[PDB]
Amino acid sequence: TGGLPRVQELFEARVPRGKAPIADVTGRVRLEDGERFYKITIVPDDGGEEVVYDKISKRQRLRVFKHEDGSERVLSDGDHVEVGQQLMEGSADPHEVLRVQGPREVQIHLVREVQEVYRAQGVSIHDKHIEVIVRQMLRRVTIIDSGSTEFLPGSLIDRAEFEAENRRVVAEGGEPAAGRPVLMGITKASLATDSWLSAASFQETTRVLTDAAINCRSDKLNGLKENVIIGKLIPAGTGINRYR
Amino acid sequence: NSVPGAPNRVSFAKLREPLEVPGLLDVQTDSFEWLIGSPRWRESAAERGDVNPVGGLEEVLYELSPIEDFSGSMSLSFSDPRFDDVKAPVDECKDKDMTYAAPLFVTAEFINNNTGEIKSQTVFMGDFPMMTEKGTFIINGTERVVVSQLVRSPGVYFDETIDKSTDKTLHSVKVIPSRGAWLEFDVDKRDTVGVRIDRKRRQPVTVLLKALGWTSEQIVERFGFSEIMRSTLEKDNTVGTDEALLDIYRKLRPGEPPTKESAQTLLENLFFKEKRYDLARVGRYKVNKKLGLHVGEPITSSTLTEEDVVATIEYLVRLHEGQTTMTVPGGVEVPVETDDIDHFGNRRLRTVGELIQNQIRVGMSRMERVVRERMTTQDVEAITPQTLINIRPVVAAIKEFFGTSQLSQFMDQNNPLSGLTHKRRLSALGPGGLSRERAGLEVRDVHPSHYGRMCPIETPEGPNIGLIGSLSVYARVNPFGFIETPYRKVVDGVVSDEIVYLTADEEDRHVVAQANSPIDADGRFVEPRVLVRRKAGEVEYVPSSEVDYMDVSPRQMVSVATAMIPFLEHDDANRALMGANMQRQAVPLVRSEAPLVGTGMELRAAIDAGDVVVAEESGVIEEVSADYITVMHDNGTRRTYRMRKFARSNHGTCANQCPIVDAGDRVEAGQVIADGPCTDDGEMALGKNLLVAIMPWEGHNYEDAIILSNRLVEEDVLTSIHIEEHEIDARDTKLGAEEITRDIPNISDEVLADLDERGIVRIGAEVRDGDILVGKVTPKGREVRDTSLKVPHGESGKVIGIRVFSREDEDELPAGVNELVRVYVAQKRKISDGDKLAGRHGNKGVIGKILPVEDMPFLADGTPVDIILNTHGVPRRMNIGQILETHLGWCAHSGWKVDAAKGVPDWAARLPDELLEAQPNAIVSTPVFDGAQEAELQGLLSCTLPNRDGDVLVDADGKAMLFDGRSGEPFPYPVTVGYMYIMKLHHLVDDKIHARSTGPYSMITQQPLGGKAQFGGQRFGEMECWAMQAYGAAYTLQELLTIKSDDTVGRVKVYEAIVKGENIPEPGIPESFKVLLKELQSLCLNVEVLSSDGAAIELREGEDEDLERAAANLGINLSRN
Amino acid sequence: EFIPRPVKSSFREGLTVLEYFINTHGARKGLADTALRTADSGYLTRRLV
Amino acid sequence: EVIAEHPVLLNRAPTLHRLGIQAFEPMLVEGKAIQLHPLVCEAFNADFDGDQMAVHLPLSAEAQAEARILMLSSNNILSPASGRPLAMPRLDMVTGL
Amino acid sequence: LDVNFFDELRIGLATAEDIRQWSYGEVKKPETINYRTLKPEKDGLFCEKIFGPTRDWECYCGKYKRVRFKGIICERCGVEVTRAKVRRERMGHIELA
Amino acid sequence: KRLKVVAAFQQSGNSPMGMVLDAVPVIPPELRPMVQLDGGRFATSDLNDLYRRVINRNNRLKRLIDLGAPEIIVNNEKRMLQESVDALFDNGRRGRPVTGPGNRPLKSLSDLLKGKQGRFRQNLLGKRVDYSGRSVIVVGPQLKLH
DNA sequence: GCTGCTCTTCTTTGCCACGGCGACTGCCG
RNA sequence: CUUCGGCAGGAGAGGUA
DNA sequence: CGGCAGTCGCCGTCTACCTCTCCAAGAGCAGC
Ligand SMILES: Nc1nc2c(ncn2[C@@H]2O[C@H](COP(=O)(O)CP(=O)(O)OP(=O)(O)O)[C@@H](O)[C@H]2O)c(=O)[nH]1
Ligand SMILES: [Mg+2]
Ligand SMILES: [Mg+2]
Ligand SMILES: [Zn+2]
Repeated sequence: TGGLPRVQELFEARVPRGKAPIADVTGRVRLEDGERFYKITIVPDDGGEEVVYDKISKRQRLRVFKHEDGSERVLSDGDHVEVGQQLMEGSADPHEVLRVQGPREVQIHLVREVQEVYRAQGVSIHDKHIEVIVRQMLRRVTIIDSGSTEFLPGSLIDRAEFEAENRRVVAEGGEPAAGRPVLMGITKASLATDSWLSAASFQETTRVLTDAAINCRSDKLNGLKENVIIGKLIPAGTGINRYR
Repeated sequence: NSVPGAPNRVSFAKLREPLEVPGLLDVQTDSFEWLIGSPRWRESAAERGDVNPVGGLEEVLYELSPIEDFSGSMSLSFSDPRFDDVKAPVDECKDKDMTYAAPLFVTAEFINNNTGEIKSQTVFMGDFPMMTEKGTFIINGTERVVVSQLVRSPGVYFDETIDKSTDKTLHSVKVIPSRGAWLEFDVDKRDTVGVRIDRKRRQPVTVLLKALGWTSEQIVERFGFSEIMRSTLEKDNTVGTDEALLDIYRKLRPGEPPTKESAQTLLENLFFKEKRYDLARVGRYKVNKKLGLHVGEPITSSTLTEEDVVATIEYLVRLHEGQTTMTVPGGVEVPVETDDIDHFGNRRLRTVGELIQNQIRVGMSRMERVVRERMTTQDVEAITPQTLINIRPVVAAIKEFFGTSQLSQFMDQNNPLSGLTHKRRLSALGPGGLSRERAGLEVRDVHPSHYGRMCPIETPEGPNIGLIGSLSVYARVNPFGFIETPYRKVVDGVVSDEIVYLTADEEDRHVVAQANSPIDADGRFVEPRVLVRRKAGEVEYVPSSEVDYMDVSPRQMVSVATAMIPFLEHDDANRALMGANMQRQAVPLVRSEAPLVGTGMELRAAIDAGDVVVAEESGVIEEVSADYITVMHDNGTRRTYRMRKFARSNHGTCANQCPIVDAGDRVEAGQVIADGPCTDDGEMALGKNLLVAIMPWEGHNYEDAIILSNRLVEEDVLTSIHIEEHEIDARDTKLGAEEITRDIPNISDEVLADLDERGIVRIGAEVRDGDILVGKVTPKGREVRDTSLKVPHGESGKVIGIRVFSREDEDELPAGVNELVRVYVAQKRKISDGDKLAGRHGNKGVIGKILPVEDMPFLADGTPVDIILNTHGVPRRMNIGQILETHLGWCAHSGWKVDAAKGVPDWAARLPDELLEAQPNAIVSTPVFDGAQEAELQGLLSCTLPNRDGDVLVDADGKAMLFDGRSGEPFPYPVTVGYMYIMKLHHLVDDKIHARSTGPYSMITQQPLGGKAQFGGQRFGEMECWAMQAYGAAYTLQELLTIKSDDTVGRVKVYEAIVKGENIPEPGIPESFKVLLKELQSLCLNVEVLSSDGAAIELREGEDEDLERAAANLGINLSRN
Repeated sequence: EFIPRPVKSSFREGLTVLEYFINTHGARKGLADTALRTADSGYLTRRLV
Repeated sequence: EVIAEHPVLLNRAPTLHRLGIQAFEPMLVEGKAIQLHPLVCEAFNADFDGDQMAVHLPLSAEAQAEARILMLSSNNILSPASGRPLAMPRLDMVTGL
Repeated sequence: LDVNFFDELRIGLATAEDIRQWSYGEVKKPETINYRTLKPEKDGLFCEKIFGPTRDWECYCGKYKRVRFKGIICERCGVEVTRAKVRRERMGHIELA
Repeated sequence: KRLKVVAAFQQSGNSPMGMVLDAVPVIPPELRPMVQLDGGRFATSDLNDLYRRVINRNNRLKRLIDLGAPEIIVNNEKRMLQESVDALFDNGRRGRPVTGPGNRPLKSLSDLLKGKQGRFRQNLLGKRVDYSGRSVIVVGPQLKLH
């Protein structure tokens, strides 16, 4: 019962309730001891701006991580931080991890966090079964500037189409588009498929049908669900061209 | 005891019962007596202190009358309900399919204020259904039961919450009425007492007080001991009841005529009138005892006063400020506390009388509108009481309630226990209660206030778990609707014999001791410290100085189905729940012998159920047969009783009654005279005693399977009769009426050999599947078709009765019908593989094998066992009462005698007399919580009489040495042997097997139909598609989804290819896709199927040479010659 | 939470009446889970598929 | 002789994983109940206290070949999630051994 | 009509001309079926002239009741002599004021 | 947000004049059949009375207009016709649902496709099939694994 | 003035979970 | 070669694994 | 002008099977 909630959270990619800040730079920690605010400001090592990590009430503790020496301890004033670290205690933000550390770190985080819940109850699933889900969860990019690529700023389009359009415009042209990796849930990535038949048969039929009708969409009929619905052989197993 | 002719069943109990179990059907009959206004109810209500006895219909009539118009010159009033005699007896109503009811008459008087003429005459108001002697209604020939509803009482409910921020404790109130709008005070983030009147807005409350009339000086003098009130008063911005009133008037309804006349109207018609706000008498009594207002003085009137609107806010403010006690000018001191909406002091019971009175009230309220309207249309001096009353809405409401409703339910008639448990049942659902997904997890749990009122064990296990319960054995219902339980008063340390009935509210103020306290035979507790139940459900130890009540007995907290499980305290809760629920699915057997070891509840659960014949007066029996009994009374009057032989039940079982008296016996009032379906000599008996061996056996009892003997089939130990009814009708057709005769157009004469002259089968004939029962022909388009009653698939039996109703022969038939025939077919079903068996302790399983007698394990003398059970399912399920019952059953069957030549053994010190010596085949009784301890069982197992020879088969541990019936070598270790009580459940494999190759299809979509009644297919849902996609099987899935389901053209081709022996052709297109395309087009959407170069495919059928070159209905039908 | 009053008797000796009453709270939570919280797992399975 | 070497598909609800459907070789028995092998009760999650199962019949040649090769009950012994065996002795057989 | 030839599925808004092109006639009477003769009324929701014949190779009047008279339109009723299965693929329309 | 719609209507060849209707299609009669009850009264068909209301208020508006009634009456009639059409397409979206016998909301065209009981999730992703049966299972400790 | 056929549905009392996400809309600063 | 003639929607309640 | 935060409205809530009952009425308008 307890276990499932957390799993669902993780997969949907929602903002954790009991969140924790993640260190953004690396230098000397500055815990400006307050009452209901254990503010940590941390000025950089080389130099730069500063992160106002505040609004952390005393309803959670601090990381008892292996302190920067070899031996473990808790957090105070005068500490050395490294890019990526749970300053507080709780469940970190996958979006923040993706923005700061990178896709490899976010995949590690997600796989470990999901595996712990099932492993605590005595259930053994190979890791390769969650890699496909995590791979499906991050395949899109966000557009900041468009120029000649006719992409709506702030929209989300697939990586392959992004690279194809960028290469097409960079030839006989000079304005590559810029993108940023994004992290998706399992519902909002399911509702953003190319075919409208599968999306309409998944959820929210009226909205999907309205958008498809307005946008004049076309279905290529190259999936398992569409081939099941219309009455063809699914393109998997004994129904692929090599064996048939 | 207390029954004139009960069998002798010795008991192991150690305590004494001061109270006797009440009538188990009183909850149903007392409410109807109150509603009708019977003399019995008047007597019972006059024996107790009551101001004035008001009935159930006269109260509605008094709340209705008088009816006056806008002018005020005429009025109409009602009084004096009366009931005539019943039209027809119960048996004829069940036979001829009509309702059991009696006419209702009332007298109405018309008032002419101007002149003064008086018109009074009695008016007819419909037929009112009447309750039979067993608490059931007969509607259109079917037995029905109206269950009780668990609802939340009207009143005030102060609640407290929590926060997700600042963490300040917010409070609120809620004046929930019975018919009206809801008020809703509350505090918030800052000090802002608001009032979301009628579910909307958020105005301050000072506006309300001012508007009402409380002048600033008074409001600030009284409501000025907390900074909350004075700070809300400051920022009010409202000054002048005019301004206030108008502010709220405008607020309620935006953009409206702001006339002050209609403003004062609204205000005094919202919470102060007399036809739009109706706090009942329970809600008024509950409001005038929470705040402390006018106590004692009659509960006349039913509208919210302003004193209690002020008191609500005073109580709220006090609560918020922490002060845990207050007293309003005029009252008593009342604790300032919060409320529990699940407490049994806040939930009441809507019994059958209230449930039907609500519908009568609705009908009368509907008819009042027509009555009032008719006064402005007719002319004075021509207005008559028989011209203003329309009695159609009332009868419509009554008929709509008694049929097609969620609380009047089809009765359960598997056995007497199921019928007796269908009533005494409390339902949390219905029109005004919870839902099956809205209900959360706090209302489907056990509360500490359920003790002695609702049983914590008996409940469904599906999606209805926690929403349905059963009344306890000793409980009764208040006049207001609250459940009561009896307690025995202990004063000054001595336990008296005065019994006091207490509700939860009164119970949570005292300390209640336990029934198993060590009384010193004079009322004095042996031990100073005793165990008690305190207010919050906590259990603590107190000295015997402040104890003031004591439980009347153990088993007080269990229901009637749970109180029939021996060794209940040794079973876990889930197994006991399953056993209690499974006892009501047992089928009535042909013999029904009584249990060897049982509880004391099987005698009184059969008399109150009503399935046995009970003598009404003392006398001497004159003559006895298998159809009737005649008893001659002491004054010379004679009374004869008739018996029901082979009558069909609601669920298809057989109900039989057999006399158990001789031709010279003397009977007394209350003695059982005839038996019933599951009754043996007056006691409930649902199973048989079988010899049990507990051991694994060659894998035939793997995973809850059971091995059975062949003697149980040879001697018809587990056999049951099952009856079925079939009906047909002859209706008028445009091309000519239909008729019943043996003139079936051109058909062989070897199939019309059992039909008599009129064209119906003959009694005593054996019928198979596909045989003519009633021959009928209908004019087609001497137009003679053939539509006859044939026996459905899989059925077979012996025709046992026929009933014919014909229009001509003065019969109240329907409209357009000329003849109705009903045929009854009976069968005798034996036990076989796949049938379900169970015990009383949660055991259940399916017959895996039936073994010959000569290859079953047998004892040293050659006695084979009857049933083998596995030992791997006992310890992990925590139901060890079955082994204790097995040991005690062996001890009771064999007989015993404890050797007491030198004194009495230490283990038998507490055993009563007449339990030191028993004879073979004895019957004993182990009560539910006071029974045989393990020490006495261990002692009795070692003093057991031998068999016909001088041998002892079962040693002191309850184990016997067995031989093997296939090889002959003895088993190397002893095995546990004994006697157990096994029941046959109504889940038989003859009613579960189904198969289909081709049959009828649906009309919109061309998929096979669903169900077993018609040849229907099995749904291949979404998850099976996922499994077949994960396997990789792409041709099997395609064939399953197109050819077998929707490809209308490929079905016949596949059939012909299979029949002629050729290859299976390619599939085509399904029909559901085309239906979807048509619907999408009909939603103004332009959907089209394209090709490799545009050119939308038409998708239009195709000219086919679909000529039938086989002529043999693929399946949609059958076959005739 | 945990009730500070334990049950000292086993199912071989037999529980008392209050001991048996305070033990029926744990059987409702465990039969009301099978019927109510299987939706939370079958909706997740459908979304995952 | 018409039911010889013609596989059938057996299924129990709910079908939680791939081994909720398996193919068997039918034999004719007396009675109205289906007999099921003890060792396949772990994949199906079946016990003998009132359970029921559904039966389906492949028709074409490709369907028969798929049922006989891909979905046969004697070819699926290991779990497709971890590789641990599923058709192995349990309960009574473990006690005997 | 082979399903293997399907290439795409397009959706979009439909205008009044498309709606009037799909239709075969306009309904103008709210009546559905006569309760006495059990036959659909004229120019109703179940009309034979616009939706199709109710019986195979039959007309509303009775002049044509044989297969060889298919295709032609009756001179009095105006219904088409064809299959009765054409009643689940013909549409109508309502002309709003 | 606004360009997400304007560009959609600009790129393609469609016109924005598809949201205002001038004619309404009618589904084939075989997809909305009427069923006889005990050889007596009809059991209604939900879809067949919404069309009835539409036709009724359309012929009323047409006659009022053809005779030349004042503006207020024709405006009220047009409002009522619009509400009836909206109830036909999606019943309960705005205002109170159109009820039938026994206070039961009627079933609209848009309810034939959505939900667990809609067409998509009940008749296209899972079906009923022929050559299928069902019975109770027991244990045979004599068979082989196949 | 008969009874079968036919047509039609708005004041007046009824009305009765919980989390997540996004538009929006008066509203204060 | 066999002329006409002959069917299957919703709502509610209770159960089994 | 310019943020802005509460609020409300719409989306979703496991699979397969068995038994039973009930399904508008009132008022006006004919053709004799
Ligand atoms: N999808 C659903 N399946 C159910 C439901 N109720 C019962 N079942 C099925 O019945 C099965 C219950 O079997 P058990 O409680 O005996 C589990 P197990 O045998 O391993 O434990 P023991 O009783 O101790 O032997 C459960 O696994 C389901 O397959 C339900 O509400 N929904
Ligand atoms: Mg099991
Ligand atoms: Mg089971
Ligand atoms: Zn014609």
